[PDB]
Formats: sequence, structure tokens, C-alpha cells
Amino acid sequence: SLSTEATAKIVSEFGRDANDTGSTEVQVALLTAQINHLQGHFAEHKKDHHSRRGLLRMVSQRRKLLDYLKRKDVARYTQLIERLGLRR
Amino acid sequence: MLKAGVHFGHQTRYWNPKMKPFIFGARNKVHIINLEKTVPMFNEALAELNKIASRKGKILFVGTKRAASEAVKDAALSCDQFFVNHRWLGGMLTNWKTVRQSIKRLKDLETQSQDGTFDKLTKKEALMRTRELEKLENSLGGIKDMGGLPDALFVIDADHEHIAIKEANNLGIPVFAIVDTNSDPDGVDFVIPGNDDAIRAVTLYLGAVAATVREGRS
Amino acid sequence: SMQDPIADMLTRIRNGQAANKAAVTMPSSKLKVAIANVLKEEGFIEDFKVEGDTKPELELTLKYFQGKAVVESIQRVSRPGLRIYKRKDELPKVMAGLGIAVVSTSKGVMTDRAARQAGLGGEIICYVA
Amino acid sequence: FYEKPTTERKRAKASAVK
RNA sequence: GUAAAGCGCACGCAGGCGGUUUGUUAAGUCAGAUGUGAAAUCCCCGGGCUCAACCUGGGAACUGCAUCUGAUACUGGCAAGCUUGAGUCUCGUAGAGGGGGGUAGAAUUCCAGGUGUAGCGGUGAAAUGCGUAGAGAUCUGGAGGAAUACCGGUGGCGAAGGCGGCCCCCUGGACGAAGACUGACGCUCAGGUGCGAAAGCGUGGGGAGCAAACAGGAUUAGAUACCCUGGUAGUCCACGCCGUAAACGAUGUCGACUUGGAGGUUGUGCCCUUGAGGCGUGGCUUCCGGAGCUAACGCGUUAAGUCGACCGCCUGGGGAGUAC
Ligand SMILES: [Mg+2]
Ligand SMILES: [Mg+2]
Ligand SMILES: [Mg+2]
Ligand SMILES: [Mg+2]
Ligand SMILES: [Mg+2]
Ligand SMILES: [Mg+2]
Ligand SMILES: [Mg+2]
Ligand SMILES: [Mg+2]
Ligand SMILES: [Mg+2]
Ligand SMILES: [Mg+2]
Ligand SMILES: [Mg+2]
Ligand SMILES: [Mg+2]
Ligand SMILES: [Mg+2]
Ligand SMILES: [Mg+2]
Ligand SMILES: [Mg+2]
Ligand SMILES: [Mg+2]
Ligand SMILES: [Mg+2]
Ligand SMILES: [Mg+2]
Ligand SMILES: [Mg+2]
Ligand SMILES: [Mg+2]
Ligand SMILES: [Mg+2]
Ligand SMILES: [Mg+2]
Ligand SMILES: [Mg+2]
Ligand SMILES: [Mg+2]
Ligand SMILES: [Mg+2]
Ligand SMILES: [Mg+2]
Ligand SMILES: [Mg+2]
Ligand SMILES: [Mg+2]
Ligand SMILES: [Mg+2]
Ligand SMILES: [Mg+2]
Ligand SMILES: [Mg+2]
Ligand SMILES: [Mg+2]
Ligand SMILES: [Mg+2]
Repeated sequence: SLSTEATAKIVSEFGRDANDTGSTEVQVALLTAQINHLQGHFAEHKKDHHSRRGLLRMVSQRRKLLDYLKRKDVARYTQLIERLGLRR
Repeated sequence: MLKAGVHFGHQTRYWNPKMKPFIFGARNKVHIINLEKTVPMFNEALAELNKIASRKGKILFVGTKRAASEAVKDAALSCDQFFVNHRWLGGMLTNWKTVRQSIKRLKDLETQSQDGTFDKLTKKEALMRTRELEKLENSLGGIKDMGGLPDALFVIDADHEHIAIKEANNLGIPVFAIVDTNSDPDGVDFVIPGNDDAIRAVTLYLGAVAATVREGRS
Repeated sequence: SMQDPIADMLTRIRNGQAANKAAVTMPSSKLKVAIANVLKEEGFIEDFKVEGDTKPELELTLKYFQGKAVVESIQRVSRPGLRIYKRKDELPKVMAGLGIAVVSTSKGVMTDRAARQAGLGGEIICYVA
Repeated sequence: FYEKPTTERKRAKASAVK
């Protein structure tokens, strides 16, 4: 799991204020950071099906959150994706 | 300390969910029945019993309990009514024709004993026959008086004697039963949140109902 | 519940009636309040009350004339995924008029008799008998 | 098989204990 | 669930459905009006054949479509909201959850040495087999592969298949206390994608024990068949393929409501935790049983009870899950 310091840094960098962990942008940032961290582990192992299932679950959650954010506000979504470099 | 305020209660741990409002709660690890809210319904039952006795109904008593056998027999003899001191025979009400045949046979044997059985034919065989029939004579002490057809019942328990309640319900005979705190109150239409232990309490209850019925004829 | 609050409240009423419960509680809503008012107006229930503002809760008091339940049957008619609409000239009749069918017309929620009298069709919420 | 006897023994779990 | 029928399991696109307030939009829906819906035929009230069939006048009907005018409770679209659904953050808890690398003890087999000497092994009884070039037994070293006794439990974890020595590294999920945050972001899913016991296949290793095939012994007039002695794949590893099970709880996933007892296993709050205890409050799980349900068996708050959303599947037995 992501370290406490990493989560705090992500919240500070993305949250609009303190204790803004529930914002969609913060959730997307945490999910993408975890996905990036786990990519190397999966490449190293490539046989952890159970962990791959958890990775797929978080990827699906991030996609759903991104779709909801795009529907609610185009500007926020288009800024978040370029900041995080998603949606190639 | 009223009449119902003396007994402590029953139903230590296991309870019947049907009679939820009839229990005050759990006190000193043992549930207590709604003693305060017990006297009105009992009075109503007594009034109904008095109404039944207005026509001199054939209200029966069940004495299946050995400890309470004499406790209910005294009330039965005081009211000169029918009672069942021994085990309640299955089908007494539903199969009353068999009981009628049995009591008719008993009456015929009793009438003919003084003439034929004594010394007309034999004595040893007659003595053995009389010894065998003494238990039958003892059984059905009160129910053998008239043709039966009871209009009510006063069984002292429900779970133990559910057969009588079921028979009465099948025949549509109201039952003024003192349902136990862990019995099934569905069968009894006049459920009385009383107690089964504390022989003194049940003795007081039967004495009170006997007194009420005695003066119920006006 | 998560997809049919009306069916959920109808089910709650049926279960409470079968369980011999004095009253039942559920989340409150405008349509639920209107249905409860219509049911009370016809005597199917004793009374209904709403408690709270942020998270309103609707409480309905069941009625028992005798040992048997007054609400013999209650069945949802129009449900999500299959909507039922009837014209004023073909409104449903429950138990040859002995029952009550809830109809939502342009004038609000009312019994089938009221809708027929007003000559307005609508959506058949449910049958109550 | 070397596994069937184990299953047979485990079948007696409900004999008289529960 | 057992009569035919729940995909082996999961993720998820299209699609179907979707918590609670308002605002107006009037698409669905509803009300009225108008135009049309050929005549004949069906139906109702009548008439003419002496009655009937048959013919015929007027209606009704043609359940439909289109346009206009209105109502808008409900559903839908648009704009704001709300926190109960669903999620994020903080602390802590148990776990054979998964991947990788180490290491430990017992045991089997083999190799070699010492002591020792005729049997050992096997069976219902035998024989094949091993042994004087010294077996088996006992001891003492070494090599190797495979699996983890006791704990161990109607115990625990995992979506399913499945997961048992100990330690380390990486990693997934679930649960509990108290808060803060986002504000419907949800449910289900045809196709699609992924996972998926054992056996099997391709390449290259490994091979102790087990063991299809096979060899021999015994039995029989001769066989086959169990039985015995051996024994090759296979079983193990790395990669790739196979995608099948009585893959079962013969019970699809999600949410709500509905009498109760007896446990097991993990949390957590309070009372002298004095402690094991009592009082409560959660998650998972086993058994009995009420209403209700069921053809009965039986299920029974973990429903096969009362409902709602969506998906899959079945409608005689054989042919046949076979042919093309
Ligand atoms: Mg963890
Ligand atoms: Mg079948
Ligand atoms: Mg299944
Ligand atoms: Mg799914
Ligand atoms: Mg979809
Ligand atoms: Mg929609
Ligand atoms: Mg809605
Ligand atoms: Mg319209
Ligand atoms: Mg119209
Ligand atoms: Mg026409
Ligand atoms: Mg609206
Ligand atoms: Mg593990
Ligand atoms: Mg872990
Ligand atoms: Mg490996
Ligand atoms: Mg060794
Ligand atoms: Mg589990
Ligand atoms: Mg807010
Ligand atoms: Mg599919
Ligand atoms: Mg294999
Ligand atoms: Mg082959
Ligand atoms: Mg191979
Ligand atoms: Mg090979
Ligand atoms: Mg052979
Ligand atoms: Mg063999
Ligand atoms: Mg062998
Ligand atoms: Mg299959
Ligand atoms: Mg299995
Ligand atoms: Mg199946
Ligand atoms: Mg059977
Ligand atoms: Mg059961
Ligand atoms: Mg069934
Ligand atoms: Mg057929
Ligand atoms: Mg085929």
C-alpha cells in the first residue's frame, strides 16, 4: 500500500485544502500513483494473478472516477488528465 | 403485595417470543412476567367464568401434576365439578363417544357387582376381577357423573398439556388456562400471565376461582 | 429499495402486517407521503407521521380490526422497467370495486374511484385490498 | 488414491459430535 | 436445490434500471377538440322475402394514426442542491490470500565404511525378486529429489479453481473504533477480456517415492480378472498451449423487510476489565427450529420466506450435446 507520507503529499498537491481526501482529483491521483508503483512489481513478477486482480480493480475505479469528473466538469477533468499525463 | 405479587416468576433463560409484551424484562438474570399488568385480564377471565357458571357450565379441571393433583382435587370437590387427577387421556373430548361407552360399562359393572360378582358364581375369580377393576373405578372419578360435553376448561399449563388445548380449539371450547411464561399462548384465548411453580400461588389461584364460581350463580 | 422505494415501502407494510407489528418506519419521500395519505384516507392504516428534516423518516401505524390483518393484499403494478398507464375509461378495478387501486394522475395521487370520477387517467401505482 | 480414505474419515465428522 | 433448466469464477463496453430536494421542459403519460381510419363483413335497434337462411335502413364499432389546445402527480431531458447509497483519508486487528528467494527437522531410496551371518521379502498359502563377490539387521558418513508429522479444529483466507514447516523481500483483499472529506460518482451485464483442479500437449531440465503402459510370478485344462515382484511415461521445475470436472451449496449477482435459541471465530465500548466474568455493540461462520414456502424431502435472517433491478438458462424419453 502507499506510504502515509506519499498520501499526505498527494493530498496536499491535489486537494483544494486540508483534509480534502474525498475530492475526485485526490482519489484519481492516489489511484494513478499506486498503479505506477505496482507496474514495476508486476513486470518483475508477472505471475501474481491475485495482485493483478487488485490492480485491475483500482484501474477500473480510476476510470469510473475520471468519467464522472468529465461529466460533472470538463475543465477539471481536462486539467487533471494533463497534470497526471493520463488518457494518451 | 397483592394476590399475584407473591410469586417471583418463572422462565429463567428460555422464553417464548410470542408473549413479548407480557414480560417486564430481565432482572437478576431471570425474566419477570408483567405482574402489575396481570390482574385485569385475570379479572376478565373470572368474569367470563362467572358468566359461564351463570348457566352452570360443565367447566373441567386438569390435575396432571402430581404436586398439584390434590391442590386441584380439593377445588374440584368443593365445587362438585369434573376433574382429571390422572394423565389426560388423548381424545377425551374429540373421542367422547369412547369415554361415554367406558363410563356406561363402568356403571353397568358397578350395578351388577353387588348381585352377580360377589358370590353368585365364584369368589377367587371375582376377587381378581374386582382388584383389576378397582383402578378403572378410581379413574374417571368426576367425569363419569354426567354426559360431559364441557363448556370450558381450566388446565393449569399449556406446553405440558397442549393436547387438551388443541382438542378444545378443534371443538371450539374456550380455555381459561394459566399459560406458562415459556408456553404457546396462541392456543389459549384467555391467556393469563401467571406462574406454574410456587404451589402456594397456584393453590391461591384455584381457591379464588373456586370461590368466584361458587357465588357465580347469584 | 435501492431501485424501487415504492415497492420497498409496500413490502415493508406487507411484512409488518404479516408479523403483527404495531407500526413500521421507512425513509420518507413526497411520493411515499402521498401514498400513505391515500391509504389512510381509505382506512387501510391508522395514521402516518414524518419525523426529522435532514433525514426525514415516515412512520405508519398498522390497523387490526380482529386477529386477521385489515390489509389482505398489496401488490405493486407499475415498476421500473415496465411502466403501466391506463386511460380514464379502462382504469383497473380491485375485487369488483371492493379494493383500492392507487392512481397517479395529473392532479396527484388518488384512489381509482376518485380518478374515475374526475375522468383522468394516469399511472397505476399498486393494488390494495 | 491416498486421498479417498482421508475423505471417508472426515465424513464421520457428523457421526455423534454435532 | 433433488423432476428439464444458474454460465466454473470474476472484471467490464453497449444496453436495461437507478437514492432524496427544489426550479421549468412538456418527450413519455393523461384530458379535450379536429381530420382520417372506403364500402361490404362482426354487434345493437328495426324493415322485406308466408318463417329461417338471405337481403336491407339507421347506429355503434373500426381498440389506430396525425395535428391543435391544456394538466403536469409520475417517468424522461436541462440547472442547482442534500447525504442516507457508493467511495477517499487517519489508527489498529486476524488470516495455509498471492509471487520471489532462502533455510530447518523427520522419513524413503542410493552410494561408501565398521560389527556381524544365513537368511530376507511377499502372501490366504506361494513364487518371481534380493543374498556368501556378505543381504536383511545395526551403526557411521555422504548424495539427491519430493512432501511438510504433532499443532489441526462443522478452524482461517481467497471471486472461483484452491491455499498448511520456519524466516525475509514484494504485494492484494476484508474487518473494527472515532472522525473528516467527495456528493449519486450506483446496480446488473449480451458480446469482449482475464482467471481457471487433475489428466494431456511443445521445448529444455529434474527424477527420491508413487505409478497408467509393460514385463514376470501365482491362479486356471487355457484364459481374463483381482493378488505379488518390478517398472516407463506421468507426477516436480521454467516457459508456452489446453480451458475441461459430481468446477456442487446440483442454490446467478445486488438491495430492502420478516419470531427465536445453541455454538465456533475475530474486533471493539463500559462495570472492581480485579479475571477467566457480567453488561452491550460489529464482521465471518456451524447446528436446531417458528411463521411463511415447498410435490414432498426440506429451506427457514447466510431462505428455497416477502419484494425490487439485471443477466443466463429450460420446456417429453431416446436419437444426442451426436451429425453438418
Ligand atoms: Mg495489507
Ligand atoms: Mg436436473
Ligand atoms: Mg455456480
Ligand atoms: Mg459484475
Ligand atoms: Mg455496461
Ligand atoms: Mg439512464
Ligand atoms: Mg428518481
Ligand atoms: Mg407530450
Ligand atoms: Mg389523445
Ligand atoms: Mg368500414
Ligand atoms: Mg423531474
Ligand atoms: Mg501467505
Ligand atoms: Mg497481508
Ligand atoms: Mg516459481
Ligand atoms: Mg536423511
Ligand atoms: Mg471466507
Ligand atoms: Mg458539501
Ligand atoms: Mg459472456
Ligand atoms: Mg499437471
Ligand atoms: Mg501421449
Ligand atoms: Mg511435459
Ligand atoms: Mg522431456
Ligand atoms: Mg501378466
Ligand atoms: Mg502393480
Ligand atoms: Mg514398485
Ligand atoms: Mg460443464
Ligand atoms: Mg471442488
Ligand atoms: Mg451446474
Ligand atoms: Mg432423497
Ligand atoms: Mg433448519
Ligand atoms: Mg424450489
Ligand atoms: Mg424431445
Ligand atoms: Mg461435439
